[PDB]
Amino acid sequence: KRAIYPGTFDPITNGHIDIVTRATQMFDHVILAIAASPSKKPMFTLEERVALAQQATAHLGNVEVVGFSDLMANFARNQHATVLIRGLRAVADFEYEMQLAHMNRHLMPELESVFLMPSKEWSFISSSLVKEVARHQGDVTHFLPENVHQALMAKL
Amino acid sequence: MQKRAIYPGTFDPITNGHIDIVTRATQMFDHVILAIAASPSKKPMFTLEERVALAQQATAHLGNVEVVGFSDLMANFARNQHATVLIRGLRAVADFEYEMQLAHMNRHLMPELESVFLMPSKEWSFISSSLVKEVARHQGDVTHFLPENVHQALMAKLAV
Amino acid sequence: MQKRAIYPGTFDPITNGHIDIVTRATQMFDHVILAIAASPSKKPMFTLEERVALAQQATAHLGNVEVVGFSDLMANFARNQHATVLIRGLRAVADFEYEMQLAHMNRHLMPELESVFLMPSKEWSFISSSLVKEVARHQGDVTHFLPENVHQALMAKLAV
Amino acid sequence: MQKRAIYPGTFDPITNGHIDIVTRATQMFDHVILAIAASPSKKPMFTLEERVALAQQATAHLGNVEVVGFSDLMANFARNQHATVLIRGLRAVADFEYEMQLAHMNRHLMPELESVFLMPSKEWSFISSSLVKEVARHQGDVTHFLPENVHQALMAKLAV
Amino acid sequence: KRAIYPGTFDPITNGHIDIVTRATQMFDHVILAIAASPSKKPMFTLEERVALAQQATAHLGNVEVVGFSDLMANFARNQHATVLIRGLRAVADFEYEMQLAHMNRHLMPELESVFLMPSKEWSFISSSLVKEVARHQGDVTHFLPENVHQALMAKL
Amino acid sequence: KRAIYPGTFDPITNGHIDIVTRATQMFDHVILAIAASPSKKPMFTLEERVALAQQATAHLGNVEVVGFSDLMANFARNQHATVLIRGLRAVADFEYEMQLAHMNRHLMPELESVFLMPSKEWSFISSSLVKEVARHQGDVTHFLPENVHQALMAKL
Ligand SMILES: Oc1cccc2nc(CCc3cccc(Cl)c3)[nH]c12
Ligand SMILES: Oc1cccc2nc(CCc3cccc(Cl)c3)[nH]c12
Ligand SMILES: Oc1cccc2nc(CCc3cccc(Cl)c3)[nH]c12
Ligand SMILES: Oc1cccc2nc(CCc3cccc(Cl)c3)[nH]c12
Ligand SMILES: Oc1cccc2nc(CCc3cccc(Cl)c3)[nH]c12
Ligand SMILES: Oc1cccc2nc(CCc3cccc(Cl)c3)[nH]c12
Repeated sequence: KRAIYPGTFDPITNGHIDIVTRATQMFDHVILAIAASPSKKPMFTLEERVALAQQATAHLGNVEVVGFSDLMANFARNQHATVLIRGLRAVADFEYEMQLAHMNRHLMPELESVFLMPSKEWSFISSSLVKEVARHQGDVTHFLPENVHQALMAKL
Repeated sequence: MQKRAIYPGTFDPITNGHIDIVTRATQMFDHVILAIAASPSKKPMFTLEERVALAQQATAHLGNVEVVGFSDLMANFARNQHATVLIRGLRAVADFEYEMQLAHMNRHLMPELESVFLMPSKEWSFISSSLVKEVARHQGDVTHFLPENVHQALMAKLAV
Repeated sequence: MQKRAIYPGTFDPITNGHIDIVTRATQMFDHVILAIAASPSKKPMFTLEERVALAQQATAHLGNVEVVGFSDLMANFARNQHATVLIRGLRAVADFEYEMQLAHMNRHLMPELESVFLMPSKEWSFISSSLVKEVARHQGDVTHFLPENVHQALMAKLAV
Repeated sequence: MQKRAIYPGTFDPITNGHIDIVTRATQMFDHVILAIAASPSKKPMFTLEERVALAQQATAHLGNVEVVGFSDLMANFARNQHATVLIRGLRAVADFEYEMQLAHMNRHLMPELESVFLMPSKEWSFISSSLVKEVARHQGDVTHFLPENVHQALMAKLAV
Repeated sequence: KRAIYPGTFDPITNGHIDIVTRATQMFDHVILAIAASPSKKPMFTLEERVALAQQATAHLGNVEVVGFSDLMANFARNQHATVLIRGLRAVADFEYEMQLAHMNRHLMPELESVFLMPSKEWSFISSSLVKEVARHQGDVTHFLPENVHQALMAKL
Repeated sequence: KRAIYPGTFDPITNGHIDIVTRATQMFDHVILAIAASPSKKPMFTLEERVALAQQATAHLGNVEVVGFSDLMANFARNQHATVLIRGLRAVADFEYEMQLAHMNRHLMPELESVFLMPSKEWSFISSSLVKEVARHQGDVTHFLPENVHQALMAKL
């Protein structure tokens, strides 16, 4: 049983770690799949985001980190994945998540989207919020893996 | 991984929306328990025995589905059944805040039980057992939303 | 086009918010039926006869409004009345998901009936018959939210 | 400014979420009245006398908190108590539209009373007295969500 | 009775077709009004969007397609329209729709905003989502009129 | 008792005036704090936004208008503020407001976020909406203080 957890992960946060950890407790193999996402003009290059996520998930034996620029549904088919994991924080996210999941189902009917709920601890954070605080030199050590925090400090 | 999943609800009665969710759950988990609550607080249209028999008949074609009634706190039942996955259907019209409250409470009660949210087909994304019953009680056509055995049982229930 | 529109609800009692919606509906459709549900499930404060008389008096100045009671599934009543438009008021505080469920169910029941959502004035965007009744029962001033005849009827109802 | 604030609710029973909100309110307002509604419509698990005593004991460490029962429209009670601030707790799972309806209605009733929304700790952002009671009635562990005196009272209530 | 259905329509989708068709069953004349929308940096020029919508709605006799750069309320007044149609997909859209409708009411009190609900089939699609899938070469034939699909393929 | 009311205020609207007025009826001193917000690419410079807000709030004796480029939580600590005011218009705003308030609480636990509800009159307006209408020469006199309206007319 192979699951894909796709996203921009710009950068990967403790919220993302929480979701991928939950996914590994449920599925045999989890592919953490980092989308290139040029339209979002990411802070970190795809190569940097992949390296950060690889380092942050090395303790989890059944996580494979990969980058992709393809249509997500095509990438999931090409990874032999039948489960698509997404984290569900709030209502505003849920509605866009429904659109994406219905589109993905149209593109690959056998790829089942599943939503996981993060810990209360990470229910109010996002990569965007963490970057905004860090741009103003605010302490974000609590929200990121150590290697990501260092990389964000170094980047800024 | 030999995962056991539970899909709890009142299933009063079981709809095509519930069939769609339980079908999707069987494609990703080895064993799925469709767990029917006594749900005395709501005062159900169908008795637990009727709800169980309707659900067994409607899911008989799915080999890895077990239909079972329960009267305890769902988390207590999931624990006793050795389930590690809790299936929740998320319709386009679901109370998202309530689902969050429920999942956090279930996680407090049984941390080893993971809540997983599945999405039904667009076809069943706007219905509920509640709306189906209300429409049928008021002489509306609900055949499209139900398994054939459920349609027959509901017609018989409303006739008396 | 000689469009017939229906504006259903419990109108228990009719408020300035309902008057605002029905007024807007008369400006765009030739004939508007303000359709009052028996709504026995909720157990209304005012009887159907009281609700109808209050609504007739409050809408008498609108020439193309017909106030009518109904006990069937609203879609069944809209079909029998040859209505092709179903008016729903959408307040800033409406249950959007419920409105979607209702409109899709109404479309399944009668495809030729189009649900149209109208927006009330900002003035009435945060009230409901439910909140108005609760406030009045608890000795609060609701005069501002009601037609004068409704204010008089509600005071008389609460006095006994 | 010698501000008097009111924090109304049914507190059936008072939870750690309510304690968190009332604590935050005492840090910004000089006097906080924790106002317990008779709330007969809901039919509460605990009587008003039980709810008041539980809340007094759970807030005794907060010097500027006064626990008081009330049976009038909350706005009528706030007016008589010379309160100019109305505390509302806003959980991650609150009915935002309902809070808006309530605040606008309270502003219509008493314009000099300002509704202020406080946010509880992430720890209590997904609970309610309703969910806590439901879980406890169904043999679930709710100790974590309640003050110790409330936990003892709830166990005694459910035992009989 | 004249109704205006305004939007960016970048490009027009089957969801938009569904709404305009419903609008023609209710009102005598429907103006499908395409806003220039430079702030949104559209994929298609106004002239292209107008031509695509004209071709896509030619089967509906009481639809007139027009482009505009004016304040929408002024354009509706200038078209003698008294009805403003908008499609209502989800909660997140509904709130911004309320702001726009209350502003339009302030600008032109007699222009009544009316919301129509799309078919379940088109309830999870948007021009943005279709463009995102098409940018990654994903199949969008199901969501667009034939002429629009060809034009989107040709544009990309 | 010192409260801070932070925001981009690009430009300050009658909705913002309504909130700051409510805040002064509750707290002894209110700092209306204008964030530089370069990421939002504001129409008005920080100096212009500060001057507009100063003029618009001069009638309120206990309002101090200040600009800032710092982390908001650091600025609140540096202003000796213990209350953070935000206006709550709708559901979509509420969710992002929760994230910001939980982050601010992590950065400064003693700074209490409080939400105030605007008048029905201003419940559907925003700086963005007012600028959009004004860009198309629509009448926005009703939504802005006189000095702001003149400045917006002059800017456009
Ligand atoms: O399969 C898909 C269906 C619908 C839209 C989609 N957009 C893509 C492009 C890749 C991408 C971009 C941003 C973020 C991610 Cl996780 C992936 N694939 C999609
Ligand atoms: O595990 C739980 C956690 C929180 C609340 C819940 N209430 C129950 C009681 C049983 C019940 C009632 C209605 C429907 C079902 Cl599926 C089950 N279990 C829950
Ligand atoms: O056409 C309908 C479709 C779906 C559900 C609905 N329930 C009814 C029953 C009648 C009713 C009850 C309360 C209020 C009114 Cl306005 C009407 N009609 C509906
Ligand atoms: O001032 C008010 C305005 C609007 C509605 C309200 N309903 C009441 C009645 C009393 C009550 C009932 C339940 C819970 C409480 Cl805290 C108070 N007061 C309200
Ligand atoms: O009448 C109006 C009221 C409020 C805002 C408005 N913005 C405009 C500009 C034209 C425009 C831009 C984008 C999309 C459309 Cl459909 C129209 N008119 C407006
Ligand atoms: O304390 C904070 C916590 C979380 C995010 C934050 N972003 C900032 C930067 C300043 C800023 C930018 C835009 C708008 C405002 Cl009101 C303030 N401070 C923050």
